[PDB]
Amino acid sequence: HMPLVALLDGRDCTVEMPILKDVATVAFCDAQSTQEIHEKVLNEAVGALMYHTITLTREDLEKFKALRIIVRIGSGFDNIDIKSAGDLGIAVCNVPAASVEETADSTLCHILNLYRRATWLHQALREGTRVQSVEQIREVASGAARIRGETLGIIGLGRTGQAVALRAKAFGFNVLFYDPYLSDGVERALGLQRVSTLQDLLFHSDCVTLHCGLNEHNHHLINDFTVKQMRQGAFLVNTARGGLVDEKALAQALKEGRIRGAALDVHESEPFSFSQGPLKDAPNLICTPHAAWYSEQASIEMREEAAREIRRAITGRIPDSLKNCVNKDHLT
Amino acid sequence: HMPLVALLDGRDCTVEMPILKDVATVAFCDAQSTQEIHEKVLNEAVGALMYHTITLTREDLEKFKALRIIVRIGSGFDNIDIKSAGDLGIAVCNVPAASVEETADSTLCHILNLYRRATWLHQALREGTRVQSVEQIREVASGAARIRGETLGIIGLGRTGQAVALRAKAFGFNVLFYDPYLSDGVERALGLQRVSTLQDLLFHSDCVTLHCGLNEHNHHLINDFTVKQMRQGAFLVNTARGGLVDEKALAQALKEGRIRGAALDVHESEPFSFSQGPLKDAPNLICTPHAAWYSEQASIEMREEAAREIRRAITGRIPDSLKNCVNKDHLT
Ligand SMILES: Nc1ncnc2c1ncn2[C@@H]1O[C@H](COP(=O)(O)O)[C@@H](O)[C@H]1O
Ligand SMILES: Nc1ncnc2c1ncn2[C@@H]1O[C@H](COP(=O)(O)O)[C@@H](O)[C@H]1O
Ligand SMILES: [Ca+2]
Ligand SMILES: [Ca+2]
Ligand SMILES: [Cl-]
Ligand SMILES: [Cl-]
Ligand SMILES: [Cl-]
Ligand SMILES: [Cl-]
Ligand SMILES: [Cl-]
Ligand SMILES: [Cl-]
Repeated sequence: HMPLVALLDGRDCTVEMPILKDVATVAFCDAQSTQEIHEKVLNEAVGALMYHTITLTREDLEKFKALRIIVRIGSGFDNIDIKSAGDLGIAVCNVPAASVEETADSTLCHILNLYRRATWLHQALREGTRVQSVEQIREVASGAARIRGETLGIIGLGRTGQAVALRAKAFGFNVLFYDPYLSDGVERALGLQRVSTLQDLLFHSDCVTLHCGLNEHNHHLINDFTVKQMRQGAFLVNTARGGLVDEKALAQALKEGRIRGAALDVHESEPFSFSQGPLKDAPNLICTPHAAWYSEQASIEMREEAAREIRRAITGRIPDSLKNCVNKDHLT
Repeated sequence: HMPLVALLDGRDCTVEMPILKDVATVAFCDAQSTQEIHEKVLNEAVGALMYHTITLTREDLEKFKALRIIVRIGSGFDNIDIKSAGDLGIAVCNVPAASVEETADSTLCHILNLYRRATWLHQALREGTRVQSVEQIREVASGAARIRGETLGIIGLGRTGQAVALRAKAFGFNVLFYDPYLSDGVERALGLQRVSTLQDLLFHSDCVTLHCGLNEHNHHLINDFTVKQMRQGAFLVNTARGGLVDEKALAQALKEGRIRGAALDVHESEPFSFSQGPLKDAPNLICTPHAAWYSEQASIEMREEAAREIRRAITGRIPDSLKNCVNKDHLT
């Protein structure tokens, strides 16, 4: 028979089937954890596809007896211990290009929703507020600010971050970015301003947007300490990873007014709920259910790419034939 | 005594007082119609300031016995019969520059809210929807589309329209515009594509945004007939004037799905209410309470400019000293 490939945290395999039909047997688990995956998959699965709703620890990885390649249908892979996976001889890949501009457009929409209060204005109308006079327009829309001259601070000037910077300049934003891993001069190529420390970024930014990956060194990057370094009444946007922000510190900052508003597509604990979590009673909050990446074309694009990567690993040499393996250094 | 200047449809005069203290007596009416204005104002008012919530017909204008200048605190003046005002010897001015970029940023936010469904996703979370799996993310966010390659059609390429076009290009939009009054070649200067007829604009546009003024020739520009010329599942955005769209025709188009969604900051009858009007049961609708213009700096900027214009008219020669009079042709 063919090698077994399993969709860990999902059920739909329609897009991947035409690409893997003659290369592997495809099954799905629809499991939120390794405890929900049948022994057959853990015993015989040679490849694996997964999104962001299941975590793979070293303990989880050790339970796979034949897994040779994990392909994350998406850009982020913080939910996988790529180091231990490489130790166990498991290559890990991702799909980084499918949702770059989708996430940037969602970020700009979140930024504009804070500066223009469009979402809150709409919600006020749905709740029955009557805005007849100009005085009432100013009151209901109180907080909407002029964008030109404002400083947008970008943390992580990667593919998505660069797309955010290019769009932000079209609105008159003055864009700063902090990225301690980029080579010297990337700010000159894109006509941006760069700072060397996170504190400098937070000190000068009227609006801070996160576009870095979650790694072992930037967990709770926005914490009670760094939150005190942000400008009075600053904006916070996060379409990256919920693990980057201490919602406990963010919640208090919103209540006290030190942060005028926050737009979040990712949270420390998902799915997100307005009735649970540290943000239970936090005001001036816009939240989306981790959908900044999604478009019909982006969804199909990343699923087909991931399928081909699984194919290359089963019919080629690992990791030589892999196109987007993220743990070649750790791979044994 | 000094000449009397009256704030027709408002109450707050704090910003204008320091500019007019030694030039005119300032009073406010806070009236939605001429029927609520005291006889003293109609008899002695030499100047008048007004926003968009009161209409001035020829019948209304004839009731002023000493009015010599009307200054609209804003860009649009469709709520005034400038032709009859000029006939009666009444100069009419506006403030066109204060909210150009504010309105453009609100427009882009409305456009992004349609393509990214950020507002609807937020509202779904506030209503309690649980989005745990990727399949549920696609379902709840169903309709979010990739922006690059889409065609944004602009109706009216004025100051705001041009600002919208410049921003729209940063997202990968291919921008078309229809403006039968612009001189030949304005499309080359700004690197845009131009069409000659409204039908051509609607035929090619995936998203149609209105940025023209309401005049005697474009009332119900979007009607049951022209709505049938728009692409299947097109987007409609209106931060211009509610009188440009036939909400009856728009309502049915949304229900039948011929229009995938509409974002409206202006309506045929304001204040807008989700329980009254032709849009009572229309789906896929985003509405803001005529606040696309508002920012703290823009509000102060236009009020101070309008005050100086009233000053120039009282201490100078009409309409020679006026900076933004819009009816010099009709002025006797
Ligand atoms: N702690 C951090 N602070 C700022 N930027 C970071 C941090 N960690 C990673 N990055 C950057 O974030 C960017 C993300 O890349 P991309 O995968 O293209 O979105 C890269 O340029 C990284 O160097
Ligand atoms: N019916 C119409 N269709 C398209 N454009 C129009 C129409 N009426 C006026 N405009 C244009 O809309 C623009 C508005 O100018 P502005 O005052 O700068 O926003 C001007 O360029 C007008 O020529
Ligand atoms: Ca501020
Ligand atoms: Ca379409
Ligand atoms: Cl995902
Ligand atoms: Cl402001
Ligand atoms: Cl899909
Ligand atoms: Cl106004
Ligand atoms: Cl799409
Ligand atoms: Cl004001």
